[PDB]
Amino acid sequence: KQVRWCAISDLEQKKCNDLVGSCNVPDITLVCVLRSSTEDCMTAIKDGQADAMFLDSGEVYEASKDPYNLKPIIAEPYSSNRDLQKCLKERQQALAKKMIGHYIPQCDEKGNYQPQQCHGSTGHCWCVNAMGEKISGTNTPPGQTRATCERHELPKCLKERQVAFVPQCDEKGNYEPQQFHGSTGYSWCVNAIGEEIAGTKTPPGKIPATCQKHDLVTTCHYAVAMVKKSSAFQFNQLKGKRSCHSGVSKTDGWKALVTVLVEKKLLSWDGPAKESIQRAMSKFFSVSCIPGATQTNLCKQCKGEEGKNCKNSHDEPYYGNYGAFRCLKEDMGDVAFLRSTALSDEHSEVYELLCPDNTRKPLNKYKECNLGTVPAGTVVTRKISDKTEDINNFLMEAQKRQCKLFSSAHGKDLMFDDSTLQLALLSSEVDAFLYLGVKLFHAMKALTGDAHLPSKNKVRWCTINKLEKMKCDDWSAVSGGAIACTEASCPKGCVKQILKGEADAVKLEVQYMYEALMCGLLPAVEEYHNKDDFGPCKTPGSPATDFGTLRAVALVKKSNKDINWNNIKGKKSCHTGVGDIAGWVIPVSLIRRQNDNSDIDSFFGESCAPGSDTKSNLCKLCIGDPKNSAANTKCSLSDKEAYYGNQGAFRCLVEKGDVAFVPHTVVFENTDGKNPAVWAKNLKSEDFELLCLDGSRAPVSNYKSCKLSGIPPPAIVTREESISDVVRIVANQQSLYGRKGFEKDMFQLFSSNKGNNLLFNDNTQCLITFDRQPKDIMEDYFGKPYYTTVYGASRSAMSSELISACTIKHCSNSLEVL
Ligand SMILES: *NC1=N[C@@]23[C@@H](N1)[C@H](COC(N)=O)N=C(N*)N2CCC3(O)O
Repeated sequence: KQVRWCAISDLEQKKCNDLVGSCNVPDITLVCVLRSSTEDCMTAIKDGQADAMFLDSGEVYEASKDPYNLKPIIAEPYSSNRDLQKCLKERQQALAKKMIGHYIPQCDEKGNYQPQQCHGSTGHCWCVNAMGEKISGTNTPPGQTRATCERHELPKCLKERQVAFVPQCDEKGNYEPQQFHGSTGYSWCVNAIGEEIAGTKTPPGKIPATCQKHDLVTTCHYAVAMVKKSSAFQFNQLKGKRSCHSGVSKTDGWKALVTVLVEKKLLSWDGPAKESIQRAMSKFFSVSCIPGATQTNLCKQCKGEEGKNCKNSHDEPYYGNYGAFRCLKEDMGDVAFLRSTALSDEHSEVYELLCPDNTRKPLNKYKECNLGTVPAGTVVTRKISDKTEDINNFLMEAQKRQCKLFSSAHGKDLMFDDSTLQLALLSSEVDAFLYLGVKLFHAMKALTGDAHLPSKNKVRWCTINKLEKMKCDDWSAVSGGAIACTEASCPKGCVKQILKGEADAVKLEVQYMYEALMCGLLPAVEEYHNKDDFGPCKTPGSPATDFGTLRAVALVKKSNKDINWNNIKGKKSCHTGVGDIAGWVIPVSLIRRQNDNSDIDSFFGESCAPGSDTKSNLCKLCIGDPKNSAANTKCSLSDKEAYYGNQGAFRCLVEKGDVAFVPHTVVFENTDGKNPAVWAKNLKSEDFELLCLDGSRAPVSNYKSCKLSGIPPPAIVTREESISDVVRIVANQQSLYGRKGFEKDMFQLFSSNKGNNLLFNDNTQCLITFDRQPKDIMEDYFGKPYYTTVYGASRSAMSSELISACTIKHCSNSLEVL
């Protein structure tokens, strides 16, 4: 009902009051809280006296910590080569606007951009590629011969596959980061355009270099050092010069410059623990204007009145990008560190750029003469996010109603960056780490001074609940300094902690591994579940005959002799639950591949898959709890469904089903005397069979050959630099606390009085070191069958915020490079 925005200056106050008067969003009232600086506004948000503000991407990390504890919620989205159904989304967004006479993207029946796009109110038409980018020079005015638009849509990777080394592409057609040559066994990494990355080509039999995912994005901004043409100094002569900065906490005015200085060995500075960066910079420059600095010389050149001088606020006339440009223009500084947005063609006569390679270049070369790319700012609020919904509603309705959000006659870059075109809601999962990305996050953590000093002799294990925390505390108090404990809410949180340098290793089931291997983490060890052979456990050199891995199979009755694998469309199938590997993922994947129609909701008959839609076919014949007529629990992902779990999926084939997708164990687990005292009382394993992939059948004990696929074992993973350490400690900690450990009377790794299946599955026999084989790391963990079956041997089969945080954003002018 109310949204309080925090303004840092009188000009932001004036613009905010203008928006209060003019912008009329229903059921939401805008209120303007005035503070004197950026930090004061962050504190006001932390105190609850304000609700939202806009921060430079450099301030997000320090915003996420004490004494602020803020999270980004609303950011400007960037166009990339990963956008799917872009035309439909842009057309919907344009139609949602409350205006008349604006470009509404015209799509075709399939949702693709029409080659010719027109603006009805103006009559101007132009040609456009598959991503909606105007072909240069094709804009035709009304009454003029339109440019004949071709269909520029063929991806460059698929164009290289034709006319043919045959590179691999994904389903959309983009370049796979890992490239494997078939004629010559070579593995290498490629850019977002297939351009080979230097230093990644590996001969065969050698382990391949881990390739990172790349996303080609457009309209990037950069941190640049503007300098007047009348001056003559270069970059390594910055010491003693007078400087203007946009802000002490902005990336375009401080952080990027500090990084470049320390990398070029230009800044005399020990470390963030030995000396603050402001001291080194105050000793580096003579007199400067750096709004927010706590050194007198770094504020001598600022032009703010008493009380307003050197504040992170437009009250200081030299604050911001345009403030730094004004400080340079009025000869109060020799160089101005700002963003590429402040550049203009009206300045290409007096000013020029200052490149870190000790050369000078015109402004138009900012893409090849800068201190680094600067991500867009973000609207942040409290980490508790009590007002995110209201702030988002207000901002979205203000954007739909064409309110003057990103412009003002009072000044530039007030409230938001004037270069901002559109604000979008970020996933509630996104914090500072996910927003900035792993590499930028670690850079900020190192610059602030929070960089964790690694210990090669202590492993920080991550727990996902309180019972695992108690077992880890036991293990740590008994380990003798070799084991420490960190807490997270879920395994993906543990992966994020490991990527943030806050944890060291974690056990992940297979359903979490694709993300982990995507973010660079490698399997340190694999769980060994072979209950019959302790060979590899007693002596690590012993070869693993079988890891005790579960084999997904399709169990059928010996009575039904028509159920074949080529005859699984229809019938009545059985699933252990939605999400489970053997009872859902493997069959759904095999079916979606072999049947190109690929609609499971209509593929089976009255299938029972707990977790689907209660009205769909995948929820019939699921008798939900026999003796509880006071509630309806059919198709529940819990024990309240008598069809959930392996036992329920087997009871499905017993009672009303024709085929049940289960691990191979259930057949022996609910049969042959070793079976419950109810429905499976006189059932025999000889009355059942398995469905093989070639369309035949076989006895149950043939699960190693007549299987749908194999399930990889749970993997304890860590960062690469830590593998040699982690394994080591693990090995030692097994010899003391394994199943045959020397001190097994003091602690067991695979058991606990605090619970069951904590840290590791209690059925785990031991932990076997991962044998890094010279192939694709996902091909080496999942294995070719599982990799191609679930993820199609593709680095693009899944998308999430964490994968986006581990993706390198390759800047480019446009996607026309195809
Ligand atoms: N390097 C390696 N990869 C394997 C095996 N060794 C190891 C043994 O697993 C077995 N035999 O089941 N463990 C795993 N998880 N993998 C992944 C694929 C593989 O069998 O090659």
